[PDB]
Amino acid sequence: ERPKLILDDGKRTDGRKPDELRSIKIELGVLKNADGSAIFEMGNTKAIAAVYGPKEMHPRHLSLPDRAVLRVRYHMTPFSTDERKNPAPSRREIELSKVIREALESAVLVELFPRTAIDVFTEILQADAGSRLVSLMAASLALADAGIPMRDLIAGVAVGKADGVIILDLNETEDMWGEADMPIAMMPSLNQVTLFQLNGSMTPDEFRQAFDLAVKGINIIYNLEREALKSKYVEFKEEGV
Amino acid sequence: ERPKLILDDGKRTDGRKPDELRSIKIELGVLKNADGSAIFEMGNTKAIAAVYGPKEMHPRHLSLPDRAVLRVRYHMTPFSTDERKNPAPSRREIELSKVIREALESAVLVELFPRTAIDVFTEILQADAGSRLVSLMAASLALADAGIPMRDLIAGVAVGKADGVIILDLNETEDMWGEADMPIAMMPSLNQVTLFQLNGSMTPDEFRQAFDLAVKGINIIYNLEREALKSKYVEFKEEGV
Amino acid sequence: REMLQVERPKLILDDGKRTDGRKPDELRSIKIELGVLKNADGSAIFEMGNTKAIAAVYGPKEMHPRHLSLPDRAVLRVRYHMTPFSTDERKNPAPSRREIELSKVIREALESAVLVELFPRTAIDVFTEILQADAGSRLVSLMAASLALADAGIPMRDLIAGVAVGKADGVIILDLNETEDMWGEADMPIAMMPSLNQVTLFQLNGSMTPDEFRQAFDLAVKGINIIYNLEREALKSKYVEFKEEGV
Amino acid sequence: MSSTPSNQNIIPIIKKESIVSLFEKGIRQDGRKLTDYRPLSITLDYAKKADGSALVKLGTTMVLAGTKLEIDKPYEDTPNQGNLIVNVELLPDENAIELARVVDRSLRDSKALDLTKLVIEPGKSVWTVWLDVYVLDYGGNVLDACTLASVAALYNTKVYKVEQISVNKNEVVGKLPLNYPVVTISVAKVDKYLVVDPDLDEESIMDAKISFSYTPDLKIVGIQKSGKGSMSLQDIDQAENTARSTAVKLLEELKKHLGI
Amino acid sequence: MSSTPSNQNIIPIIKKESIVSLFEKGIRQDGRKLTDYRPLSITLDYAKKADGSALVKLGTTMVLAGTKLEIDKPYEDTPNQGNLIVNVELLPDENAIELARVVDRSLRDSKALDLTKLVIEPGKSVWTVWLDVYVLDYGGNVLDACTLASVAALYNTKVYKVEQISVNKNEVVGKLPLNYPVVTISVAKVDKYLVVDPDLDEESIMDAKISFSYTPDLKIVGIQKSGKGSMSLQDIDQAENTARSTAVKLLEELKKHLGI
Amino acid sequence: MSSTPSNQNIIPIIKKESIVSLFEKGIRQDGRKLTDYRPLSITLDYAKKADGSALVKLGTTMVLAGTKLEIDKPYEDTPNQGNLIVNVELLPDENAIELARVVDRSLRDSKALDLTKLVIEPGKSVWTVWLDVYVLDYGGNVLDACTLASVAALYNTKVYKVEQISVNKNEVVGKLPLNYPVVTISVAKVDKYLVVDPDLDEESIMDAKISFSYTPDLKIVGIQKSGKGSMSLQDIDQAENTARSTAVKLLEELKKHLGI
Ligand SMILES: [Cl-]
Ligand SMILES: [Cl-]
Ligand SMILES: [Cl-]
Repeated sequence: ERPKLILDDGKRTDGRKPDELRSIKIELGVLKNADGSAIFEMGNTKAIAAVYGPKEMHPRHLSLPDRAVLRVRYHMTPFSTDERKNPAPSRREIELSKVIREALESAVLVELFPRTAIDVFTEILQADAGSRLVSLMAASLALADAGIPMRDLIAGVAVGKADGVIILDLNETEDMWGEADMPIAMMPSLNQVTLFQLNGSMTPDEFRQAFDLAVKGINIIYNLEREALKSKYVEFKEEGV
Repeated sequence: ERPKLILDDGKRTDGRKPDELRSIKIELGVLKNADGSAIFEMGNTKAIAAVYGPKEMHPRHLSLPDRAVLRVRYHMTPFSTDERKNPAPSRREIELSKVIREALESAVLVELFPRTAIDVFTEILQADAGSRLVSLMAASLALADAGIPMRDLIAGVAVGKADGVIILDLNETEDMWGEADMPIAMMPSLNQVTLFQLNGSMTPDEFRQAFDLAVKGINIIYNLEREALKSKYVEFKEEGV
Repeated sequence: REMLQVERPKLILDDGKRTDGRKPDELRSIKIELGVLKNADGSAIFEMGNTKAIAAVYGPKEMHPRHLSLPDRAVLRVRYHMTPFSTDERKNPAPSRREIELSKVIREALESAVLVELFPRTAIDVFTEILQADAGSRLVSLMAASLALADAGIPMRDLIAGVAVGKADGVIILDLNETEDMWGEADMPIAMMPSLNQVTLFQLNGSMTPDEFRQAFDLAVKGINIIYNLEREALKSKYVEFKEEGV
Repeated sequence: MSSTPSNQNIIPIIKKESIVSLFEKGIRQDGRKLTDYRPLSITLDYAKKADGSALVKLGTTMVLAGTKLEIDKPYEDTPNQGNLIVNVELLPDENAIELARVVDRSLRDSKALDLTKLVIEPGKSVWTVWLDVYVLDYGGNVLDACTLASVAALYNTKVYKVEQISVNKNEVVGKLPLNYPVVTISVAKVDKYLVVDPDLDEESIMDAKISFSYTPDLKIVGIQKSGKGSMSLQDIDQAENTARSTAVKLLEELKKHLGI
Repeated sequence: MSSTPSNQNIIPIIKKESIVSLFEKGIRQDGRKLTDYRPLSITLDYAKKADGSALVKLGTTMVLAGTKLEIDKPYEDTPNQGNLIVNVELLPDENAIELARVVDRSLRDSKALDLTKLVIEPGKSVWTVWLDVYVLDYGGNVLDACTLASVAALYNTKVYKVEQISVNKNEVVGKLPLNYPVVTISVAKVDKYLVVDPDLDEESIMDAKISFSYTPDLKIVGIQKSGKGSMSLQDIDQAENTARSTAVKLLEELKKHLGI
Repeated sequence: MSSTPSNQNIIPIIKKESIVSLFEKGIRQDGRKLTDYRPLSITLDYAKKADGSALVKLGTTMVLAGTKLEIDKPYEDTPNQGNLIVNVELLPDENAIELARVVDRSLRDSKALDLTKLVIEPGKSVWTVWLDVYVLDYGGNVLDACTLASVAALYNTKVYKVEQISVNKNEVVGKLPLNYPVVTISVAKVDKYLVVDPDLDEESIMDAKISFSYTPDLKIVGIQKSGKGSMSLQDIDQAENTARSTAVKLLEELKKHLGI
């Protein structure tokens, strides 16, 4: 019926230790006709993000006098999961779009571009849990790729609870059968949390442990983002935090 | 299998005489963050109305140079009836919104506020027939509560035909099983009809009789509206016209 | 499977003839009238055989939300729509993907003809309704539109005339039935501004050899030229009837 | 959300006064009396692939109504009744919905069409009558034209043979179970005058209008007030007197077009 | 597509400083402490035709939640569970959807409502609980009010007799299978201060807020950060401490209103 | 309602003349001949959770197509047939709908995919092939790229074991019943020139384009004119000659990517 999430050797269903990230792959400037673009991969979760840079906004009443308006789309391709997703936006996609937009708003220096819109389009090409974070990071990097000024880059991981065990960066299996799933995203240099959600169930102690683990994960991802910024392409094989 | 509508002592299913109004309850200024508000109750039909006062209109091409634009929503909460209503607007809700809007347009001195919109939001909290009128009156009073100048207040009742008998202020039972249902609303001081509808079937003579009865009902309601304007709260037990 | 016989009906019958008795090179009957709607700026009814469309034009006018207008041109707004009772089985009045595509295709055809540059910051609304469908609706609609625009006095490069040409039982045919549309190998609607030899609309569904495609194309032109003369005549007299005949 | 139409065609006070000045002499722009209907054309079987249809010209208002019949399972609440579904489209919504519902109500509540006689196999299969009403030319008083078109289309409707499961569309079996025609008469209040069948200009200057629906034995069968303005008690009283006496003439005329 | 709200009522720096100056003395505009909830009213059975309902006043925020129960075939994937469907409407969307989902998640993930106990006939028929939440007055911290209204409305819900197929709505059979109430506590970060239950002004000046959901045993059962700004590691750490110690008080108060 | 796009990027006469001047010497901006296709990349199995997928780069145009197979009862209107459902999304509608239909038509009418061979249990269960095509980078001539992606994705599709009712997704049983690839070739009219596979700049200055679909035997299997402008009889005649001779090269190239 329900899988054993932690095996007798203390390992997870994919062979990872509780404190191990999935593999990471990042590349920038992958789309020619966009102002900024990135592909981000965590294990099997893969997102592409495109930024269409600061630009005068179509109907003026919808613009702002002091700030840029961010317009963000979080979307899953119909073929990103095992069962076909309806391309029509779900309540989940609507919520996550908002949550992601707000995350970006705390980072992007919108005050610099009054009366403009910055469009951020995100597509999940394959989902294996943590999509919202992969999408958010791809967005963050696409904005950087566009040369849009920000407070810092955004790095994120979902931390969670499997068989009473606190674990880092969840599978779909772990998402689906674990006790808790807590996506966390930061501007790491500032120690500022950008997105913070928990679904499932945790004790305050467990919450505090998981939180500490997420930070360590986030810091590793962050160094990779920094490098991806310089070299435009980064690969990272699975390893311990 | 029909219910008898006039029992053999000449009284209706709820015990009322053909010329008796249901109980009335009115209160004003019930919402803090609105410019005007009212709750109106006729028997078990209960509506809340909120007015968001004269204000510059979002997209200017949709405004008018000489007048305010009224925007009116007639809506039934899913839990207002015995069977759950879909919150999505029905053709009925669309028609009644228009009908109610027009009633208000004959009363509200829109010319006073060019290039503005006045938003009137109405919610049926419980339906027991006559909702459109309760909603309309709640609206009228909420506008008064907002201090928006009008020709007069609006008072209304549905008059109808039960078992060949002309009756005042219908039940849901009477609405469903009667021969006729004729909601009528006026600016009573002016003898001006604001809303006038009949569904069902009547002879011209019956139509004229019912009309006369509605006026007597309306005049009683009107005095209560006037009182509610001064004291902010009014209760009225059932009685003969 | 000796007794087994293909469901599909024969489309080319005794003598060179088709299911409605027409020769491969014969148009269906045509009926055109203009100025049929009082409260519109231009209007036309076009009938090809049993396909019947009405078009209404609401003439160059300031456009509602200004950001949707153009500084150098008029915006055409076009609706291609089939009434629920235009076919044997009731069509849902909600627009279909087919109606969405054909609206675009018809709009673009009109844009190549209408001198939109003359009317900056305005919209020209073209509403089309198929009252009966018997194949070729998109073209009847387009022509009805063209004529309604003419009826409104909106300047154009030329009128638009069109026919669907196709392939029936290996035979190339002009102006298809519903039956021929349904069971034929190819259906190729073509519309032109005939005086200019300019193709306004061009589509093929089905299947043809390049040679067949070139033959069918030649046939369409001959058909179009006959329709065109009728359009010209409808412009002067406001009402035109034409019984079936050979190209 | 319903809102004051921003597209309205404002009509200058100066033009309204012209029209009112004529009313005062008991005449209108087009020369008719205050109680006169415009000229009425009805062309039956206009839409050939409809089961029944009518093209109505009332003045410059044109409406094409068409019916289409289908076999459906009935709704559990009414296993001994067929269906009527009315739809209206304005081509030149909300007003479209109102028109549909007002028409529907006056056909349904009058029992002009007897739905209980649309049953094929009780509980299992009944007729659905799809009535689709297209306003092609907006020349004022669209509602009255819609009712005329609707009634006409219904009377024009052919019912087909039922193979028992299947409809055989080239054997006409009969007509719709219709009890009688119905008419809707709209009376507009302009200034201090009441005017029957308001045209385009008249509708743009009116305070409000009120529509009364009648069966042939002159029973009231639907009422709908309409417009941004109001109307007095006496106005409405007079309006229905006028409406009803007009109804007799219009019914006669309708019947002539229908072959009674 | 989600975009920065253009309607947002921008609040002058001068007013923000007033509020922050009060915070610095450990007090707020309305006189409460930084960790205080506003006054709470709950009126049960407010919507009479609802199966259960609650009108919640939290400060000037008013929410009416109502339940409605229906019999449905269960989903193929879950033949032995009933259904909970949460809907939120803001009257004065996207924020409405977020609210609905956040509330839903905290009711569902906490096992506050036991869906497996809503089965009538496994695989054939189960209860669907429609929870409809209407925000009538927007006075800040709508989420916490929604959770309170939701929980209250569920507790207020009457379950009816099942005739076996049919619901008999005048025989009350029992209550919903509820394990415990649940509370959501929102902590706003304003400048360098953390504030419980932010009012309208407070929400407009805050950097961000974070909402923690608790069961009575003080297990965390949902978390949602919100707002265009960010919040530090330590901010979140302190926020949950504060939230949790507030949860105890609020649960007590909720229970009093519910009759435990 | 369909209307002239108000967003389009108007391209100055001065720039158009540059391009036309190059055309007159028989060369283009990027150096290719008037009849040349841009460089083509195809990466198969790009979307891992798709049943088959293809990432196509045609110049700077990028399209990702992915398939997904499901078991459905066959449609009442099409009783002994599997299903193909094509969907196109433009990310950077109406044009999306056109693209989907044009691609669909050319796959369906050519019988490239044999839908009659997608039956599992006649009248009970058939395969539905969901084809979803995502335009990720708009670099001109999106249609041709969509057809290439679609055909490639279909050829890349794995069909799974059928447990009889249930799909066993870790036993690959075979491939789609594909008769042949298909290509769509777009020829743009610019001024007095015909140009194969128009890029972004070229599409913005063109009068119109016409797209021809071919099977490997070089039968014409779909045609679609496109654009605000017109095209002469002779233009179309020449366009298809050019298109067809291009088709041969493109088919060869497509097959190389597909492993024939
Ligand atoms: Cl996620
Ligand atoms: Cl009502
Ligand atoms: Cl067609």
